[PDB]
Amino acid sequence: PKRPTTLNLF
Amino acid sequence: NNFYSVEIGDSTFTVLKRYQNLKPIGSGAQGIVCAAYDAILERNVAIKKLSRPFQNQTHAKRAYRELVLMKCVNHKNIIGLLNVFTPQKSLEEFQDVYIVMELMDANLCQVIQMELDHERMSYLLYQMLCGIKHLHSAGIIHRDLKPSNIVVKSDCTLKILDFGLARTAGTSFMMEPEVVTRYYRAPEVILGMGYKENVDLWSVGCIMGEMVCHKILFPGRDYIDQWNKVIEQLGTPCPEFMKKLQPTVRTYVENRPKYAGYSFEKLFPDVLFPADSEHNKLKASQARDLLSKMLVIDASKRISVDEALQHPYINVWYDPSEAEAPPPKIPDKQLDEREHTIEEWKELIYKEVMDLE
Ligand SMILES: CCOc1nc(NC(=O)Cc2cc(OC)c(Br)cc2OC)cc(N)c1C#N
Repeated sequence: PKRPTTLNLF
Repeated sequence: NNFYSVEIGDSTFTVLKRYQNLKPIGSGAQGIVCAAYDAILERNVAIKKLSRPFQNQTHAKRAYRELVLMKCVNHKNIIGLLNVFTPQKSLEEFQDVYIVMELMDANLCQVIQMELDHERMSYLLYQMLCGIKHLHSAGIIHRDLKPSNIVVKSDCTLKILDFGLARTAGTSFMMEPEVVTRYYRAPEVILGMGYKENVDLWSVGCIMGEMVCHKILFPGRDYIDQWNKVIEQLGTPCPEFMKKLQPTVRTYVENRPKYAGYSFEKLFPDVLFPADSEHNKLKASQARDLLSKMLVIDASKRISVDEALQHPYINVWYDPSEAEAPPPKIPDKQLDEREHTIEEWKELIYKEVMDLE
């Protein structure tokens, strides 16, 4: 599955 | 001498030249904080000045605790130190202390206000969750988790924060705990009961519901209505519970009008949840069942950290190296049931900086 590594902080 | 005066808002900053270009990012519950550049290291770091620390037996105990705790806690989710210094030379000269620490991209109060997805939200919950588990793994409760105190990186990391209160359950209540944010104050706090490692989870509860609802769970217009608001949502507490609350409070809390309480199946519809459709363990009903076990009035029936991490929604990110992580060991000087003078917190606090650099 593996965790994500993003997060559009705008 | 080698520091410089940075005209910031009110009290002016006298930080090393290492730190340049200071802008304000916030003002915690101690001093203030800026997001400056630390050339010497190459990366933006947060400098926190506790202008005049030892004003009284309060801003001096929350400090010595903040100090030690800062240097003792190391974890992927629990923010780390970096540097601590005092612009003053002599033993007497001392009257201020600056703290340099890491610096993310934003604070949770930025995610709260955005439409996450599942794998993600569950990761932060896990993320934030673990850090908590860790901190507890030393008998240390934070008692203040709230967006204003949670930070997520663009790479989707995340860190706890402000160890200004986070103490250990050694003493009980106080009819002056008004310092810990209302909307995130737990029943055992509100009702002046007596906290344990759990309390922190409730915070985490009023969090998720915020990462889901977008509104704050239980508003409150005074510490006394807070209750009249939490219970209006989760129903009036089970009689046994009553027997727990102190004598007085019991009477009042008992007089309150009776409330049915709503099932979390309505408190958080299937709609307020990230597209429920992927990787089993996840699923909306799990994000909820999670809450279902955190948002709990009776403190003794609230899903503790472990079981949380050990929960269908969270669990999928487990990994002993960052959960069952080594316990952040404490020396043998910390005092939670002991106080001194200000000229003593000085010696102590001053002798608690110096060496550091
Ligand atoms: C508000 C609490 O203070 C603190 N806040 C942080 N916060 C961050 O690094 C995230 C962050 C980054 C920003 O872009 C540069 C801005 Br703009 C604000 C902001 O969030 C506030 C880190 C800390 N170590 C302390 C402390 N102490």
